[PDB]
Amino acid sequence: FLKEAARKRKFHVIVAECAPFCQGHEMAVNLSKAGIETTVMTDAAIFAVMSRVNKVIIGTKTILANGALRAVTGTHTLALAAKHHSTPLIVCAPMFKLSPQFPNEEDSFHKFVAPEEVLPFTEGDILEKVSVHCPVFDYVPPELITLFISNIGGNAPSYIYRLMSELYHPDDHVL
Amino acid sequence: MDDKELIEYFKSQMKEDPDMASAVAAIRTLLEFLKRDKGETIQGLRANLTSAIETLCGVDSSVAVSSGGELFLRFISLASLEYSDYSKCKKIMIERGELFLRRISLSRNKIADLCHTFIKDGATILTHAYSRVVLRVLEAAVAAKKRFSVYVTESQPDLSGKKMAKALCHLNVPVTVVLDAAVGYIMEKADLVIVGAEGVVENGGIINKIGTNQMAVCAKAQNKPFYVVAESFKFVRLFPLNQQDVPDKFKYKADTLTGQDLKEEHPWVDYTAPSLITLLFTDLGVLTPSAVSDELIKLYL
Amino acid sequence: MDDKELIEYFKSQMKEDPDMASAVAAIRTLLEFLKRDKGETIQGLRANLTSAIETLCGVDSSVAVSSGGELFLRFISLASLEYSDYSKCKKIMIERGELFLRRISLSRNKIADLCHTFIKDGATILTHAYSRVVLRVLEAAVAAKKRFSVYVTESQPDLSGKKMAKALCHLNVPVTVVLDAAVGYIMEKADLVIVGAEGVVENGGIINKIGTNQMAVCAKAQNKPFYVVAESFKFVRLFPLNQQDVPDKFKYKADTLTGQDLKEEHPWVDYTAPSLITLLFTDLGVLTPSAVSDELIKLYL
Repeated sequence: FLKEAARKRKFHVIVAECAPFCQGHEMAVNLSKAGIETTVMTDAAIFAVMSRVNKVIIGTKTILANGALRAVTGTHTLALAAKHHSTPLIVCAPMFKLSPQFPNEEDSFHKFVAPEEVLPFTEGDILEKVSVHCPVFDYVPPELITLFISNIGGNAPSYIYRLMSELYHPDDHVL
Repeated sequence: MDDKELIEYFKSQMKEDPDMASAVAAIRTLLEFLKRDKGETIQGLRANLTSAIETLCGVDSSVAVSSGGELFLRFISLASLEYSDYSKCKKIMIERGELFLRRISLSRNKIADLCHTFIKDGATILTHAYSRVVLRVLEAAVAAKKRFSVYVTESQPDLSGKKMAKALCHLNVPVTVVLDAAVGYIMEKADLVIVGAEGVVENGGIINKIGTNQMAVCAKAQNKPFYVVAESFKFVRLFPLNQQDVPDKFKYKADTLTGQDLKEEHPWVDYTAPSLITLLFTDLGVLTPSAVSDELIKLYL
Repeated sequence: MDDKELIEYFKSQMKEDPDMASAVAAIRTLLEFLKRDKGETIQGLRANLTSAIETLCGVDSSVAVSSGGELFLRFISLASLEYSDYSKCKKIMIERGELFLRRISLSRNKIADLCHTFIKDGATILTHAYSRVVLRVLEAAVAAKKRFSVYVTESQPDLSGKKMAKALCHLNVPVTVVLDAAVGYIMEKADLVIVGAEGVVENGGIINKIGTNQMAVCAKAQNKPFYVVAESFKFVRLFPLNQQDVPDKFKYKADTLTGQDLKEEHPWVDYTAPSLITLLFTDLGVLTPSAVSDELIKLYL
């Protein structure tokens, strides 16, 4: 999306690293190879820098039946910071990422990887009494999302229900 | 059927099954009126049904009765649009009305099955007034081996909150009754709010027992989820803009219808905007408020 | 004096003047205790006064009594800090206490004179529960040839709202009593909200009769001004963080001090954050909430 926009337009992109898996770094390198003025920063500076950010464009892993997001960790914080400044939040996700599962519960939302990413094993005895948790995904309520951009165009989060009904049958929600 | 017999049939239908909703009983009475009708034209039947709906609304001022009557009117209109002959139209109307009654007799079970999975284990639920749908949802949650605590508002002046508390105590659920004024004091304890609805307006908001609007506002202040459970026949084509935009016939009871102990005839319902509602659990499934309008836009036109 | 005589004197002081505030009566009783004291040391007098304060707080659980007791304790401490000799200290304490009583007997008049100019002509005022200060402010507004309408909440369970309505009817003011649950329904009509306060906490928020917090939240939702009238002796050094951070001795009455009709011993007070308060009308003038903390920081330290 950004590379297509950058062919005819000039803009400045700020990428959060999304610790512990600092994939954002790679996202910043590729955008730098396209000539886009890009800036890298840790997830701690999201709220500080949000005051000077005009638009927020993010991906997602899953779009729930009510328009909510199962995105990378730290995305809920970014959405809250954007909502504080009334910055629009745009989710660029294709049609096949839409899941008819509501976020009721099921205790299977977050994906907890090994705590080696957060606290190294070389810490020592400190690890025998410390509870380290490394969730991978964050739940973003639909109230903080402004627009969904999919292969069929732009939609509001309030219309996602319709995209459910014409894609999946209610009897097939629970396999 | 005459007006007196219509009123007697409606009241008897309500009395025989206490758990039966007012809108369902009104729809069944309207179907009985259609069966007993003697006219041989669509317009005469429509006028007679409109008079019957007015009689029933005079008997019961709830928004549910009016929405059920409007739904039945739209149903007969849809039946008449396809079929030009009135005899076949009436036969198909009777059959589809029986099927409609059979289908809407099961709305509460579907609502409970869909909603009971939203109650986290070891959570606190705040409820306003009495609601059979909420009671069924909590029954389903209990039957799923979930432990939760309940706070119920008193819901002055009829004190239906105490009745709801007794009903929940029948199910062996820890239930605590609070004052209405204490709602803002107790919201910090509630994990989620579940309320019924006397009617779902076009925009997705609800018209419910007085005190629901301030509960929704307090929940929005503390970022607590606000869930509404309501059947599909409670959908109305109303668009209030504020509290005074709600029709007066709904605020004040049937028998009910200055500056010194006036009390201004305390309203019985208020309007909660869709922005204060998280989700709706209807017999059509789990919906966002914006979906509600869709169900009406496709229903008419 | 003994504890029984102390309680009798406090109750008689309250009974002789019904309009007298509880905190003022407690302060006068503490001054009488100081006059009747026999000790010749500051530490013994402080211990005796602390015992008197806890006895009075046991008699009356309002935040006003506790704040008045703490104010009197700080007053005697400030008097002791100046003069080391105990006899001259006690003489100056008695004189300054008489002056203090005379000065705080006129707080309501100053509050009314300052606040009555904020009531626009032809406006609607929403009020919660009964409050003598609000009554005096409305008296002053009426005496200034201003016409306005009043909505008063019932304020369950003691129904002090009806008493306030009677008092306002005595002043020939159009007054309408509404249910607590109806507050969110009626806020769209009220031009401004005026409530009293049982105590002003350090941050500038208030601790008031249950139901004030939700009124403030609803007013903030609709961007209506929220005004508090309270005297300076109601300032207290408390910093609650939420509703459960308020001390339990204030929530539950003196005589009062599970999961099945528990009712959780309905609290009598709740905490309203300073962000929901527009202005305060104290005997020290018209203040922002942030000023309140100043009056305490300068008072101590």
